[PDB]
Amino acid sequence: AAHLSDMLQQLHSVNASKPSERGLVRQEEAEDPACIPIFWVSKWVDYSDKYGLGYQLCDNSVGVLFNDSTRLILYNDGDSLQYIERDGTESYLTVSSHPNSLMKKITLLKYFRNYMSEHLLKAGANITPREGDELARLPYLRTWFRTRSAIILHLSNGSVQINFFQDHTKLILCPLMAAVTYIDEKRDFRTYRLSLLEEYGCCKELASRLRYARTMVDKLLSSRS
Amino acid sequence: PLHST
Repeated sequence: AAHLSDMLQQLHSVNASKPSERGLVRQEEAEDPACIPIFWVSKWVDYSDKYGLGYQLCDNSVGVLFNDSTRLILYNDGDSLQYIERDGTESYLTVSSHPNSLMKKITLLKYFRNYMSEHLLKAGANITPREGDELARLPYLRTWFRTRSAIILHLSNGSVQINFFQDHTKLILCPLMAAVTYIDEKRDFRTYRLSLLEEYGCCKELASRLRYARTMVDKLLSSRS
Repeated sequence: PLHST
């Protein structure tokens, strides 16, 4: 909510600057590879009719947002878990500890994990994420929704990812860095500081996707509240 | 789409 309103302001500001109408567009001068995200969604699978939405983060951790609004996350060590209930209660445990209260959901999570590992490509596989406190909280998927053109994924660290179905382009927006990472059709990745994009401008494709992004963040804030 | 690429 705090991070989302900040994201909305940052997007309203860049779009208000009409970055694609600059007489001298200099997109490259808005890049800042130091702002590369730590986390993004590399895979997802929509089983919402029965169980929920499963996903994998670029660090090979997996998570599930169950239909009952709980979330279960399995770290990339294959054993550490974080469970978040609908009221917000979080717990840390291990699969190997055999938690009686969670074996069904662990089994479902493992089903999701095996589906994605065998069938799906890893988004951003050509990217080494930024170095953070590898030591600090793994985010979880706070909410998601689909439109006819994209899937919108909102992470608990405030990031918002939008994957476009038609051309496989993707945006990863981070309100903490006020940055956007754009993955184009050719899977080339560029990270921009939004404030620099306002000075230097950008191409019509990125400008259009950023207008769409503002609309989706607007929808995210409205549904939350 | 029911799943990513």
